[PDB]
Amino acid sequence: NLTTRELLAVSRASLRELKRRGVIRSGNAPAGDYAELLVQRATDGELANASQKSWDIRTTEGDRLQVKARVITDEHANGERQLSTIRSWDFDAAVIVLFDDNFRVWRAARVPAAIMKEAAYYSQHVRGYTVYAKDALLNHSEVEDWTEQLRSVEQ
Amino acid sequence: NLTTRELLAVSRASLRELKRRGVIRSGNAPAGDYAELLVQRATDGELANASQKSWDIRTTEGDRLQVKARVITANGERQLSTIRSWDFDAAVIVLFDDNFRVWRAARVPAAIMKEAAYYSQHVRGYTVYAKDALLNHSEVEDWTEQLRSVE
Ligand SMILES: [Ca+2]
Ligand SMILES: [Ca+2]
Repeated sequence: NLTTRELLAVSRASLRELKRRGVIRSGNAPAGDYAELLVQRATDGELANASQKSWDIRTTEGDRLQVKARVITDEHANGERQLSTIRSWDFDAAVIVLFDDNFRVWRAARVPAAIMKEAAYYSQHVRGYTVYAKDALLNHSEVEDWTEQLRSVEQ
Repeated sequence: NLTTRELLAVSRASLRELKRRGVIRSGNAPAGDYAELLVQRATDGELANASQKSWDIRTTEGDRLQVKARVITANGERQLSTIRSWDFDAAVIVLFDDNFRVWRAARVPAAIMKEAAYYSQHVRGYTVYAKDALLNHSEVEDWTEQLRSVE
C-alpha cells in the first residue's frame, strides 16, 4: 500500500487523462464522474456540455437526467444518504447512484423530478436543495430500480 | 499513457483505498477531505457535524475554521469556493501541488477574508482569491510547514 498523498495524486492523474480523452467531464468529483459514465453506458445517452448546469445526460428519447452520486460506507448510516446540493429543478428525473467502499454500484434509482422536490429541503447557506437517498425514496412506487442495469455496465 | 480501461481500474482502486482509510467521505471532494484531515491533525480539532455549514473544524481552544483548498498546477487557480456564511473565526487556505504535497497554507482571520472577498450577484455569495498578497502578512499566519509536518 502507498501513502495517502500518493493515492490522491494517482487518482487525480488518472482522472485528468480520462477527462482529456472525453470519457468524463470533470476531474473534481470522482463519484459523480463515475456515475455519469455508468448512466451514459446504460442508456447510450449524450453527455451535457460542461456549461449545462440543469442536467447531465440526455437520453435519445429526450429525458433529461440529473445524476447525483455518493459513496456509502454503511447502509444504516442515515447521515450518509445525504446527496450533494441541487440548485436547479429543470430536468425530468434524477438518477441516484450509491457506491459501496469498492466504488461499485450498491443501489441506483431513477426518481422523477416531482418526487425529488417532494423530498428536498432548501438551504440558504448553499443556495440549493438537499435530498436524502433514504430507502423510502429508493423504493417509492414511482421510482425505477436501476441497480442491476448499472451493475451490468461496469461497477 | 495507458489504456482507458486500465485508468478506470487505476483510479477506482486508489479511491477504494483512500476510502477504506477514512481519508475520503462522500467521494466527490478528495482534495477538500485531505485538507480537512491535515488541518484536523495539525490541531486536535473536532470535525463539524452535518448541520454546521459555516465551518469545518473547531480547534481545542475554540476557533472555528472554514477550510478552502485547491490543487495548484495564474490567478484563475487561486480562486476559492463560494463563501455564503461569515459565522466562523478564521479560514485555512491549503494549496497543494499535483503530488498533493502542501505548497502554501495560511490562516486568515474572518476580518481579512471579508476585506478580501467581493460579493457576486449571480452566485449570491462571496468569492476569495488566494493571491500572494493575502498569503503574505495582512496579519495572516503561515501554516505551510505545520501542515507539511502532520503529512
Ligand atoms: Ca450532477
Ligand atoms: Ca470547506
